[PDB]
Amino acid sequence: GKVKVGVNGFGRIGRLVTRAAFNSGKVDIVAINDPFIDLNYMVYMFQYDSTHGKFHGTVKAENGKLVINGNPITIFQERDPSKIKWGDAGAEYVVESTGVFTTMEKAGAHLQGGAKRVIISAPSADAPMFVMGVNHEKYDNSLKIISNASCTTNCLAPLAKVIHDNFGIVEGLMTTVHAITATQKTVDGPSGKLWRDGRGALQNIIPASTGAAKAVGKVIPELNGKLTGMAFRVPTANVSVVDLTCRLEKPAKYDDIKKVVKQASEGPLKGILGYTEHQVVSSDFNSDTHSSTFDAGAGIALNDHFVKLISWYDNEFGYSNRVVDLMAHMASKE
Amino acid sequence: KVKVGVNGFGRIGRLVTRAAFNSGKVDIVAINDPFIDLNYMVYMFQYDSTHGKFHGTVKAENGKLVINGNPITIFQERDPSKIKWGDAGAEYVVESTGVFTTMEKAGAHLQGGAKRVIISAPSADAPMFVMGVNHEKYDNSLKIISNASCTTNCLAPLAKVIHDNFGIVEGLMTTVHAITATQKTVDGPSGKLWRDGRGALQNIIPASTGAAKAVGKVIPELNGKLTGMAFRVPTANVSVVDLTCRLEKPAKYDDIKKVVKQASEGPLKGILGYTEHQVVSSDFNSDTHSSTFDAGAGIALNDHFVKLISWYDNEFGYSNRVVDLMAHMASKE
Amino acid sequence: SMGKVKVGVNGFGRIGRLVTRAAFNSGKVDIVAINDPFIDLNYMVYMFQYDSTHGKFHGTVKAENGKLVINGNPITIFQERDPSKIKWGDAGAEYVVESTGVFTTMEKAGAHLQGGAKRVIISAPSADAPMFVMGVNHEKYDNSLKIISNASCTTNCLAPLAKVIHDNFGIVEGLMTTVHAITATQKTVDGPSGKLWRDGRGALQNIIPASTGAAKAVGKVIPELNGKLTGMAFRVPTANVSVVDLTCRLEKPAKYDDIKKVVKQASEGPLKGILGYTEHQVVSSDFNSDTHSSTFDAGAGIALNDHFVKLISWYDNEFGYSNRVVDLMAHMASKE
Amino acid sequence: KVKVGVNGFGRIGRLVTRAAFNSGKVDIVAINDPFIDLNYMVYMFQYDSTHGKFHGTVKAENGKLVINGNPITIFQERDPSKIKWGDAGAEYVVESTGVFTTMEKAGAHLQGGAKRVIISAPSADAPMFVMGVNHEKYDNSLKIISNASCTTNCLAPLAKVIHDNFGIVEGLMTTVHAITATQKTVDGPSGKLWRDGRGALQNIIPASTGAAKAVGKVIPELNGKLTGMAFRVPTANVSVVDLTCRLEKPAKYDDIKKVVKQASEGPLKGILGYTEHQVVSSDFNSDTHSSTFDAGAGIALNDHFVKLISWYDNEFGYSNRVVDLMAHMASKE
Ligand SMILES: NC(=O)c1ccc[n+]([C@@H]2O[C@H](COP(=O)([O-])OP(=O)(O)OC[C@H]3O[C@@H](n4cnc5c(N)ncnc54)[C@H](O)[C@@H]3O)[C@@H](O)[C@H]2O)c1
Ligand SMILES: NC(=O)c1ccc[n+]([C@@H]2O[C@H](COP(=O)([O-])OP(=O)(O)OC[C@H]3O[C@@H](n4cnc5c(N)ncnc54)[C@H](O)[C@@H]3O)[C@@H](O)[C@H]2O)c1
Ligand SMILES: NC(=O)c1ccc[n+]([C@H]2O[C@@H](COP(=O)([O-])OP(=O)(O)OC[C@H]3O[C@@H](n4cnc5c(N)ncnc54)[C@H](O)[C@@H]3O)[C@@H](O)[C@@H]2O)c1
Ligand SMILES: NC(=O)c1ccc[n+]([C@H]2O[C@@H](COP(=O)([O-])OP(=O)(O)OC[C@H]3O[C@@H](n4cnc5c(N)ncnc54)[C@H](O)[C@@H]3O)[C@@H](O)[C@H]2O)c1
Ligand SMILES: *[C@](O)([C@H](C)CCc1occc1C)[C@@]1(O)[C@H]2[C@@H](CC[C@@H]2C)[C@H](C)[C@]2(O)OC[C@H](C)C[C@]12O
Ligand SMILES: [Cl-]
Ligand SMILES: [Cl-]
Ligand SMILES: [Cl-]
Ligand SMILES: [Cl-]
Ligand SMILES: [Cl-]
Ligand SMILES: [Zn+2]
Ligand SMILES: [Zn+2]
Ligand SMILES: [Zn+2]
Ligand SMILES: [Zn+2]
Ligand SMILES: [Zn+2]
Ligand SMILES: [Zn+2]
Ligand SMILES: [Zn+2]
Repeated sequence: GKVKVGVNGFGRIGRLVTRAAFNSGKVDIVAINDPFIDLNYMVYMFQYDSTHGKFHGTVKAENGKLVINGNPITIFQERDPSKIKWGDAGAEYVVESTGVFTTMEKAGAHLQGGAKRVIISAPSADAPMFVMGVNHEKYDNSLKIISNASCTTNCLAPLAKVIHDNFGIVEGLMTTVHAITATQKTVDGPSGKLWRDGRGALQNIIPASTGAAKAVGKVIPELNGKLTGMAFRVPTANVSVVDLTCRLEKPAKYDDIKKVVKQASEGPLKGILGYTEHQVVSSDFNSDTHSSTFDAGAGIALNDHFVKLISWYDNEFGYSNRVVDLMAHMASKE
Repeated sequence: KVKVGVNGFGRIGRLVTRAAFNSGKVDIVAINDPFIDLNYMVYMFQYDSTHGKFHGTVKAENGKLVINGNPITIFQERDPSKIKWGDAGAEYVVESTGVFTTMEKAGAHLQGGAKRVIISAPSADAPMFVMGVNHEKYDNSLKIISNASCTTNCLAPLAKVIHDNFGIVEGLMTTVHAITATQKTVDGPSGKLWRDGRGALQNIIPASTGAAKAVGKVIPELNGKLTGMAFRVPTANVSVVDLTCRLEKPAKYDDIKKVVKQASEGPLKGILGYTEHQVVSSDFNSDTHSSTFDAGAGIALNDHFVKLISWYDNEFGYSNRVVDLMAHMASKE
Repeated sequence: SMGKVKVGVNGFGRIGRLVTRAAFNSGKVDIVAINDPFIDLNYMVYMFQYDSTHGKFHGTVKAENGKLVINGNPITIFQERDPSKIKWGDAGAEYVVESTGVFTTMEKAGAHLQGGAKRVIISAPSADAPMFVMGVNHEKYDNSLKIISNASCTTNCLAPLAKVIHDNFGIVEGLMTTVHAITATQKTVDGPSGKLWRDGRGALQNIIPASTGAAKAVGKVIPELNGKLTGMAFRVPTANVSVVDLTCRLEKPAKYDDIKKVVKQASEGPLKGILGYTEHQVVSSDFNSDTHSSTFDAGAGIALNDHFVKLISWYDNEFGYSNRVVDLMAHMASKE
Repeated sequence: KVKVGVNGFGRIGRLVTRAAFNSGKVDIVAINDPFIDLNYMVYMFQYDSTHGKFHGTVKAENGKLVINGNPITIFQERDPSKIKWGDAGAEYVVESTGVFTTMEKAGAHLQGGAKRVIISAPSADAPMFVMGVNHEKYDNSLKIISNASCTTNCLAPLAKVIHDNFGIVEGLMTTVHAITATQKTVDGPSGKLWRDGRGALQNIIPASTGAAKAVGKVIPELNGKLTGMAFRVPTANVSVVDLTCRLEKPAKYDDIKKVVKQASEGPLKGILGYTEHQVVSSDFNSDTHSSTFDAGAGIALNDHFVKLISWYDNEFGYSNRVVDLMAHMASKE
């Protein structure tokens, strides 16, 4: 009954999707491809995690396979995704978590080796994009190549849904203060396409472009063209925050806003959108599996139509859990 | 050159003194700090993790601190009232401690025979200035005055240009702020401000700030039209303001760029910077601007609703302003 | 006569909170009272519940009827600056953990006896109290000793390793560096530290050399090494976990594989839980929340020759030490 | 002044260039990087998170990089053997890419008409030099050489003074070293060196290093008598050496201080520094010494067994030594 899954790119997201799948039992990981991490290295990289701690389970190399909690995983080492024998390994869905194959054309290479469906762990220029709790019911069986959007979109869209559903968003500008990621550099280094992203990640606050707010208008079509934003990368290793400045169509007191977010967090968006009035800081959300946790005490309203709302997200662990949730929902529809 | 005294030799005290000797706009003659003896003052002024070693000379001679060959008198006097300023020849005096922010508690410097007191911080009830915005509203009647905060000094110059040209209907500000001395290394006690106790290396920390409201006190027309909040992040210096605002008259982003650029080259030269370069925070380390507009970092949704980004070295910009203020108060004497 | 000793904690800080956490996790002692004039009851709930380094408390914690209630156990809360005025006896606290950092002499720590505590355990080195390292000299504790010290995090890392090396090969002389995480004594940005100037400098920006008596202290808990060790520290910008680097000359020849064998044997037997052993390609975060006093890193050390070696051992300076405070108190209880 | 080509405009190539223009000791006339276009070189050279904005001018002009008014020929060759150094007039080439560290690979620059190559890293086969210690062993027969590492350049000058005066029987070195470009921001792949893949911001990371053993090549009397290891820690620049050594002759700590201080003022001036100040790592940012002995930080167990501490700006000290080595080579012809 559980869908069998293959992971392309055993990185932060590849490893934590694997970790999430084994922790939740919602899907079964049967194959991993990563040309830059051999089998014995995968054991080490999966077992020890600077951010989320040692894996709670067993991992070893046995008979040329990676065995997680007694479950053997076929390991591939292919640079070219069209050459990965997913079908032979029994992988039905492929998580595409390399960062380099994000178009439907590129991600579609996995169909050549026998995958049935591909879930891109990032925004896509052209794939249908999903955020669990917001538009995952728009998924249908005709969609072989889909995107789970970004961490930032998965934080903003559940909050935006609640605000838009209750009061309407006329227009919104978003900032995300975002943890450093593997794309950044330790010291000033080369990033020919994006100069600021080459600058030393430990030393700097680094402004960066993001399509994450615009993307919310693709997962919530009524908000198409009504949102945009940007990011600052800062020197923390995990956990990020969204700051949405928006104008509301209908007036809302800040306590009205709190009430509808809290109600959504306790009912239909349970496990997706969280709600806190605690005096939280970023490390309080390390390994928190929500997509989005609204911080009641941190936001501020100028008036009943113009507000700044704050939501936290563990950019690694919330998203990884969402990738697994999406695949479980896809499988239920087969 | 007016002759100046400093109460506290903390980051602002030291950096005002540094700015005073580097600019040569004013001239320091006295300092007071109980948690800090003369020999220790030499070391704290000479070496600085953030801004580097002082360019010049500093020594203890005859019980005075001597900077670039200039003797300075050193009080230890635990109570501001008890501060023999006039003795030392301190015309104006900078209140850098920030537990004497009110006008009464900081009136105390008048008791010691000091003429006029520039406070290095927001005040509940004193007249706040920001150079380039409302300093031309200083006349001689004024004693205890405020130079506002670092963040207000970043936000107000940009707000002035944007309001002057397009009108700000309303705005909400975020500052992403480097760590400060009020934060803790590891989770520790901050009983009035619990989030501020949490370890500063490990955390993004949301914080209240009155800086955006305060803009409405130096720019009366923006009173009640701005508020905001902050995030403390684990960098050692240089902060950024993110102002999201709704404009009355429509403005293409290229028009916003044009007016900010004009202002930076003209009347706000030295105060409001303008760049289109692909900058990051450390590029503004020891930059003496109040506010530098980052053209490439900002983003418009439409002609009425825009997000504008401005950098400030929270330590250094402000310190230079406190000196600039005194040079300008000296020309009004 | 004495069963599970009841404990009071003076100073609810990193160590006071994590000793509390260790006591509830291990069950070895019962925390019945806490004193901190800088953290009121509602604030204690928050500071205990959420921890940047070690994560949310796995249990329940709340305030009710003026008590702190942890895992349903009510704890009496005091707010006294002067330790002679804390009513430990009325609250049922028998041993007191003196974890403020400002009462480390037998005379200052002994203030707790005035309010009815029976014994005091100073969570730091002491100029005059008997000092103990679990696994090394705790069996030298006797019930005549009412005020004692559990030494420092660093001494608890070095001593168990120094014991094994000395016992097997003989240490002629040794010099130790500890590369140590930042602590609450340091500053976020350059600020005043009148007696220790370097310690005022910004903790996030700098490597900061600091004196430490931790190596010299090993010669007090292992008398045969008296005057044979000393060392120093560098503070670096990590929030927790530290490492000891011991360079020593050995009396008998020791191949590195022999050193590894005897450490592994000690870690598996008499020093189990105290001294660990690994050959894994570890880094500091791998020991976050690790309860060992000392984990020998086989791959990180290096021998110049059979008599001159550099040995590396990791320690969670918060969590290893806090567990050791609990362990020592339960040992003390067993000897009443 | 000898004319110099720089292969690779990473951190070393950039700071060698900066050292060259700052000191004036050599004339940079060409730079090769296949990966980094001219406009991007301007940006990478002008702005530096660690050392600040370049003190001077830099611009693109007529297809050349122009620094302080000096045009520099820019190449974009993947294959070192194809770089036309001769046509650009580059006599010596600094091989700073990190991937051409053997004599076979480094020697490709000679095919394009370079006369000598200086590898800005340890080499498995090129002779290694440390200025102040064995640079007088350089001779005109040596067409391809190495300037060793930043750590060897720190340890060797201190080891030389101690050995010369007291004799080193045996020594073990630890270096607590700032992060570098080879590390990762979060846990990532490093297949030959698993610990070095782990997040550099989060971790103390132990690493093997031949830097201490290498001292036995530049000081042959110490062959087999020194080794050590490194800890990478989350600071962005400046490192420190901790040398634990047994001495043949007795030495009071105060005798150690005297001989290091004399060395710092005489033959090793500018190379080996000496301080009794209460320094921390940031006090050495942009310091051009190879090695600064920290008198206050070290400790003696006895007259024969000591721990000595010496700071080094791994970037700036080393880059200045590459320039100084080239000036010394130029002095021989
Ligand atoms: N905070 C986050 O990291 C985050 C959150 C949500 C989504 N994502 C997205 O998920 C993707 C991966 O994110 P990440 O942080 O884990 O980066 P990452 O660098 O850790 O992932 C790359 C991994 O895939 C492997 N890989 C690289 N090229 C490959 C190839 N050609 N074939 C197979 N494997 C290859 C890498 O060696 C590495 O193990 C990115 O698109 C990223 O933006 C990231
Ligand atoms: N890595 C470590 O933190 C570590 C490891 C081993 C031992 N120790 C030792 O344990 C002691 C505490 O270490 P720490 O890191 O937790 O420091 P800390 O600052 O976190 O502990 C101080 C706590 O006690 C409270 N306190 C202060 N003065 C008090 C008083 N007069 N009465 C009652 N309570 C008071 C503080 O408000 C604070 O809550 C120190 O001596 C320290 O060196 C610390
Ligand atoms: N001893 C060795 O065997 C060895 C091995 C690897 C690296 N290294 C050396 O690297 C040194 C300096 O490092 P850094 O901190 O400046 O690193 P860096 O990454 O900042 O500089 C490397 C630069 O070389 C450039 N580069 C890469 N390939 C190139 C090519 N084919 N042609 C021209 N340029 C190219 C890159 O653009 C990059 O900017 C030392 O760490 C170390 O000595 C040495
Ligand atoms: N409105 C506000 O936001 C607010 C609130 C409180 C304080 N403050 C002030 O506090 C300062 C913080 O800036 P900082 O970086 O200089 O902090 P800081 O900690 O470095 O400044 C304190 C310095 O003054 C010295 N000092 C302390 N008490 C003193 C006294 N009674 N008399 C004389 N000197 C004393 C300190 O020992 C220290 O050297 C102001 O810049 C300002 O922020 C402002
Ligand atoms: C220094 O820093 C060392 C050698 C890095 C690693 C190391 O430290 C001690 C022992 C080892 C093996 C450098 O690599 C510098 C590099 C950039 C930063 C980095 C820390 C400088 C500028 C360097 O010159 O590159 C050449 C080299 C091998 C050494 C180097 O100094
Ligand atoms: Cl865990
Ligand atoms: Cl309009
Ligand atoms: Cl936990
Ligand atoms: Cl400079
Ligand atoms: Cl002797
Ligand atoms: Zn309305
Ligand atoms: Zn300077
Ligand atoms: Zn004027
Ligand atoms: Zn022997
Ligand atoms: Zn026992
Ligand atoms: Zn001196
Ligand atoms: Zn010479």
